[PDB]
Amino acid sequence: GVMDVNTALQEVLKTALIHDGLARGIREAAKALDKRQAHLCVLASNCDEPMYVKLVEALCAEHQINLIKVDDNKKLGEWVGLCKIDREGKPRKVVGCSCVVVKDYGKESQAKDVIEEYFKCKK
Amino acid sequence: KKRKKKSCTTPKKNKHKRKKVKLAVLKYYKVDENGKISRLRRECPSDECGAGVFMASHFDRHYCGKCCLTYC
Ligand SMILES: [Zn+2]
Repeated sequence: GVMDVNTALQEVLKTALIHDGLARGIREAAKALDKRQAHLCVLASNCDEPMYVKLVEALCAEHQINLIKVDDNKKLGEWVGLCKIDREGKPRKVVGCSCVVVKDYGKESQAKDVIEEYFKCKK
Repeated sequence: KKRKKKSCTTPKKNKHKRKKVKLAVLKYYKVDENGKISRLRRECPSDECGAGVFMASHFDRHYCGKCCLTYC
C-alpha cells in the first residue's frame, strides 16, 4: 500500500520480463487469453478504434480478468520493453502498444500486495 | 574513372508483401453488446493449436496455419 496503482505496473513488468511473461502486441496478446492461463490485461484509454476496446472488454470480463487503467498507449511501450534506450537512459525510439497481457508473475511481493488489494476492492 | 556504370542491374523478380488488414482480429472476432463471442471461423482440433488458434475458411475448405490441416 506504499505505492500507487498508476505506477504499480512498473516493477511487476520488470520482474516478469525475466521470465518472458509480457505479451507485447494485440492479436497474440488476446490469443494468450484463449490459452486460459493469462492473469491480467491493461487497456490504454488513449485508443484509435471503437471496435478494438469492445472486443477486449468482452473477452477479459467473461473469463475473469480484471483491468488496470493507464491512459496513454505510446506510454505503455516503455515498461514492456518495446522501446529502444539511448546512451544515457532515454527511450530514443518510442514504439508503444495498446495492449499488455501478463502470463506468469514474478517472484516478489512488493507488487503482489498492491495488485491484490486493487483486485479485491471492486468485487 | 576506370569503370563504366553500365546500367545493367535487373532485379525485377518481385517477391510478396504481407497484406494484413488493420487488426485482423476484427476479421476473426464479432461481439454483440450483450457479450457473445462469435468465432466466425473454425478452430483447429490439433494438439499443438487447439482451442485458441483459429483456422482459415477458404472458398471450398478449412485450412490451418500451424499444422495446415484441410477439410471440405
Ligand atoms: Zn499451433
